[PDB]
Amino acid sequence: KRTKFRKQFRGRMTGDAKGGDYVAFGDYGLIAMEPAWIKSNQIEACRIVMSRHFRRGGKIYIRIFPDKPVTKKPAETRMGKGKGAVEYWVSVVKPGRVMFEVAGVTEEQAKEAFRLAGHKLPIQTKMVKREVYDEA
Amino acid sequence: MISDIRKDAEVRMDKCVEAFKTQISKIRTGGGGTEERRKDLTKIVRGEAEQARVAVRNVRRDANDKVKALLKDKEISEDDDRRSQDDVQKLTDAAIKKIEAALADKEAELMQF
RNA sequence: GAAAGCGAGUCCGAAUAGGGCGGCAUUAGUACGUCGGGCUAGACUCGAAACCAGGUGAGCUAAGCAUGACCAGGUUGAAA
RNA sequence: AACCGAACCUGGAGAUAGCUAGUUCUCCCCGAAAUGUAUUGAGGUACAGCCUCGGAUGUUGACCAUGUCCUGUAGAGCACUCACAAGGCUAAAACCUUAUGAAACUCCGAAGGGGCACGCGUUUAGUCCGGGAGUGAGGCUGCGAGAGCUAACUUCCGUAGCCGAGAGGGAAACAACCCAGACCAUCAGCUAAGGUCCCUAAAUGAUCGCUCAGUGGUUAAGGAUGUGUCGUCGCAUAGACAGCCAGGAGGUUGGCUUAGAAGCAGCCACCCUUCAAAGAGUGCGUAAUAGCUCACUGGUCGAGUGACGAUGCGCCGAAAAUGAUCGGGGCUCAAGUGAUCUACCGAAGCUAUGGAUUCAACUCGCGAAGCGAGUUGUCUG
RNA sequence: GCGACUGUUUACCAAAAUCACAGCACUCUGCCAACACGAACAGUGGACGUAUAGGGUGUGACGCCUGCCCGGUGCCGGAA
RNA sequence: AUUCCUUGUCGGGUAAGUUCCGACCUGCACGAAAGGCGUAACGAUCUGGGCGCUGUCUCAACGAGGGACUCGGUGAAAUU
RNA sequence: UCCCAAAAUGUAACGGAGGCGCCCAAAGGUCACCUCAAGACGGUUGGAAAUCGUCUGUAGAGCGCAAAGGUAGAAGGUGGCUUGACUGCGAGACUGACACGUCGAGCAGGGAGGAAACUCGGGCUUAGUGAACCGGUGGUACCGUGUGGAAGGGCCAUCGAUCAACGGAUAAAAGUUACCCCGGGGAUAACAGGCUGAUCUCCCCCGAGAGUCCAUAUCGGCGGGGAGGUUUGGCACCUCGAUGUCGGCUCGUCGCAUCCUGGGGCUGAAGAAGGUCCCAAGGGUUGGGCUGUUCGCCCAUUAAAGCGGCACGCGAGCUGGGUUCAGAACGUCGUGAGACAGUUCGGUCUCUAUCCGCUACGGGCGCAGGAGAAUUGAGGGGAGUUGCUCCUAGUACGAG
RNA sequence: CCCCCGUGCCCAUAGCACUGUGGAACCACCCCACCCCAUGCCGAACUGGGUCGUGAAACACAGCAGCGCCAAUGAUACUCGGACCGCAGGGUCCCGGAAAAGUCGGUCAGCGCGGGGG
Repeated sequence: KRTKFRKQFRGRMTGDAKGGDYVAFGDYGLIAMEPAWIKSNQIEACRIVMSRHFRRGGKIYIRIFPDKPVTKKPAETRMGKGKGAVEYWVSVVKPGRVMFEVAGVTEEQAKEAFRLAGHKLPIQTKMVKREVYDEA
Repeated sequence: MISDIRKDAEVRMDKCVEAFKTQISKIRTGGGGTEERRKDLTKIVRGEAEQARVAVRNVRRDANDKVKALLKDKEISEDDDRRSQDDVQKLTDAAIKKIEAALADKEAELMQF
């Protein structure tokens, strides 16, 4: 959710995906379609959503931890030194990676699980399945 | 530096509001309203709101001088004077906004019966 | 070369390393003129607010002074 | 003595004026800069950069190749560094498995780029000395980054093109964009962009389909089996889940916890029987049951149906202030659009006949300056 | 509310809570006074005054009043 | 009028008062001879209320006279 | 010093992090020599660390201070001698626009350390810095204004500047102007416009949950997708040889996200009085007190008493209450002059319309004889609000 | 033909690590050490003077693909350049260039001078 110790500011750029993994620690997954800025205020927001639907047996391996600290608009005149790096944190998500994934639940408790938590997503996403092998 | 006064201002402020908001509940004996005996009781409530307004103004006319006479000792330039004002206003106006809102519910009970 | 001064050589320095110049593709040119330009003067032309010097008047309004002028009527009612 | 924070008149100079405005005859040639550095400098100026003139030089320039060297944007990636995803495991750091991020990480790492000698298709600049300059914030646009809601016809670097000082055609109108850089003359021809129903020229041309919104004429999350095309799950002498009538069986017999929660408020778990057949329950309604249905069965109709997954097109989402509109008219008997071809149209581009100007060399004449002549290029606007 | 009062002013945007005042106060000056005008040990104004007189400052009917702080500043005084 | 913070908070007059008069006191930043507080009379002073009257107004209407309009006479301007 | 880049060089931003204005009588010179961090097993006035020892060990440690490069044959850790932490010089290069700046083979003079080849002209390198002028102090006996000295001058050396706004005016310099003046600017602000739209306003998606039961009657966490541009604002592009600024009064008018009416759906809608959402701008939307207000509170009403545009519509229409000229006062800041999105009393805003547009009214010509006069309607404007009451009723309705 | 000793190039397709073969010749241990010379303390190192024994140990050759190390066909990232797309984030088409990693595989070396031995 939040970092422990980092620098001042960072950068921003849209690059290709380096992790063409579909299945990770589970069965189903969640892959985006178009680049978007995932704010840290969304991971925890959808977290409780996938918790109220899962009754005894709901584990999620979130690996989309935000690591792109940005600035925030003042409230008067943006002329002078830098800005305040105290607001929120995002992370570039290139279409081809996984942001959500579970294991144990049934099909009906999966097709709807990832369906509910997706309206707040700037872009559209989809689900995956087996037939995914890369390395040992 | 504003991130330091902001806390000292909100803490002390909310500390009082949260206090009076609980003291007003000690005034309500039970139901409130026994033949004409409704407006006379409101008099006690007026004191709670009156003391509240001042309490919210004190911090404003106390924490301000702590910075105004501080930025004059060659430490902080201008452009911060008005910045500090809009900082205490969001606390003063918000406080009064909660007071009037609270009294609106309390009065609806003291007159309910 | 700072200079003494020495010289088709002279300074750095008691060294033979370089800078300046000579020889080498070698002008040495000078004076008058016209034309580009530079400098100094108004110096492309027009324009200050202001600065200084001398002088103009209080027949302006500000006041002093000398000497004169003026204040219908009615009311009130002090001391003594 | 009618604009007194210092009168008025005359002189000191037409004070200074780094700021403003204006600067007068023609043609031909070249052709800038808004960059860097320093500045009580930041609209100012110096030096260089860039321009021109001329004197020396006279291929060293210029792109294109080849070999040779240096970087370590893009990417990547883990065993370095800072953070980081799940379990192990240990008394948590570490170590392991799986999985990561990164302007300021890097053992990897290209494109392209840069220095060099070398030459050809090339080609015709390059430089040195010296005269005279102006410019010394620059603007947009794609690309590559900072700022900044990766908000501004925002700002600040890099880079290319245009503008700036370049018209002409195109994008209705329009420095920026697209096609192109205008020596002169031609009621002459071929094109580029872009178009070819009518307002202007040029197929209301062809073929295959997509459309039916009048889309084409500022948007999206998200919705609708709207239509076109691709691919996966169960069946017709199982004569199909969906349409029409019937059954839509029981038992068993505790929860936490209520006046109740003994199918459907939340937290468990969810066997059996009779059978052609009946649920480890996808709803509604009640205080719990009743009652309307799901799966499964009989019959007669039953050469077809039901669930999504991908794209081409489109509908909803769509709310503005002087009257409306794609430039307009209109356009589906498409003048909309994906692909296919051809013809034409259409710049001052290329071309034709004539001519003038700038630079070079080649036949000239005269004793010379010089003139005029033909040839190539130019005529950069 | 402001000021006590009558009185004055910003001739051509402000007459007032301005200023002015009567009244109170601190101080200065006895000399050819302090003080001021003056190129001038010239002249004159302070005054043909002379200290409850004269300049300066501030304050301002009248009434109850006029606190604590001289470190710093300035003011007088001291003084090996 | 000094009190930024709302109209601060009760009170007074009003149908209803971000004003005004009494008070409270939290005086952001009262106050003693840049004087405090108070004061009868005076002020073309400022502030609030009441009485009276009223075209200030609800709405104006009508009348008048001076232009304006028409013809003869004289005939300007800023601007451009 | 990195980072920021269009990848050699270079390069902006009040762009992202960090250091210098030294230090070292010797971490310097020369020559010898020493295998670091860190873990692990086992021992000590030790039970975190170190220390001793032994394994491991692409060195993961170190290098005085900043980062980076460099990273072991060592610059890294010790010792002896030593003090070139040198004079006279620089072939040829790096870099700069200029002036600086950096690196350097080889020469000489004389020295230092190894045995020797050799290395040695400060320090692992990059910051630890400053022109020029003016003057201090040692060496040198170039000038020295008649000759001879001397004064003073010149050259070597070196010292002095916290010139720190550091390429650096004087030896030496703070404020204020609402008394303000001149030259200029929309290459720079306030009004307005514009671009924009974070903020504002509002619409839509998801369903946490409230709502007895139930997610959507109503309300909708958390999070999201757009819209409009009336708000704070950002940028500041026409406009500073002048786009008059708030508000009101006057005149209006246009949009819808419709306050009232008008028709509809859903309701958790019996009626009744509502809610809500949909459609729908014809027309309408009061009077006062306070306020300078827009805005808001209150009074008395109403069908209701809408939101916003129009240069926050309207000053060549008015007002001038508000604020941004002068005087004056108060608090407060200022030593002073003076000062304040602090309050306060005062305070001249400009008879004569050209053109467009506009309300009226005429003069011409045309409308194919010249007249009188009666009409069609293309088109165009105006108007269009609403309550109460009674009749059906005290009926459907509902326990009332 | 072999092998040992030095010293080079090469600078992990030569390194570590399991184990072995080797000491006659060479090689190291070991022995001793008043003094040359020498250890912050020790002659472990440095070093002077020198057997046998030994060759677990340092070395030297050799086998084994545990791990290191190198590592290409295809293919994707990026992409000069050429031509476009979406409001934008950002994205594609054509001609070449075109690497990380990971897949196959390949190894624990190869080339000299010199002096000493059968």
